[PDB]
Amino acid sequence: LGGYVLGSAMSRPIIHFGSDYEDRYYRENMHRYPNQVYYRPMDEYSNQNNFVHDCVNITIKQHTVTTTTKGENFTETDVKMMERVVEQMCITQYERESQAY
Amino acid sequence: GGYVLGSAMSRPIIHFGSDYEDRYYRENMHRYPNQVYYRPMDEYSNQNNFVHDCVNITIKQHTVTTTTKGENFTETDVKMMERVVEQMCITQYERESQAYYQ
Repeated sequence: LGGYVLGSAMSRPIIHFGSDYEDRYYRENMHRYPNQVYYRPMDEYSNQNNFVHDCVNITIKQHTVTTTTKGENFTETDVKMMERVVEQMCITQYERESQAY
Repeated sequence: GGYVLGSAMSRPIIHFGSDYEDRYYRENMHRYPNQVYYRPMDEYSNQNNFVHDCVNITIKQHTVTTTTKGENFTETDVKMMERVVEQMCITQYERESQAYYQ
């Protein structure tokens, strides 16, 4: 890791993405993204730009490697889709499991 | 728990009604299971008793599987959260430097 401290938990950004997909995808999924950041404490060579380039790439990478059950990453809109899919599969398993017998 | 996992089905092309759901599914569909756990027919199971049970577990068995965050994110989250985190880091620079010059 190194000299990078973890920024204290902050308010999540309001973003106006181009499309309705993103705007809504992001509405449903922001709880999945990091609420706080990993940055390098200020000194004399700290240009906003170097500071953010780092922070963005550490924060993300560290978020990437965190472990979690597949479920805590599931929205309502996922459950609707999953149980649609997994239904019609059992359905296939069914006729099959009785086609014989 | 007595059930047995069958073999891998084809994940289907499902046209939901809306644009958001169709676009979503196309990108996320590889995230939901492709083979199912079921209680093989001794006798007593009618469709419902079966499919609703088969569904019941498969998901509750999926849910609890441990993965990683990065492993779950699609092309979109990747590109979407970098944009999220850029803003959040900009706010940290202004918090950070603000105090740095007192």
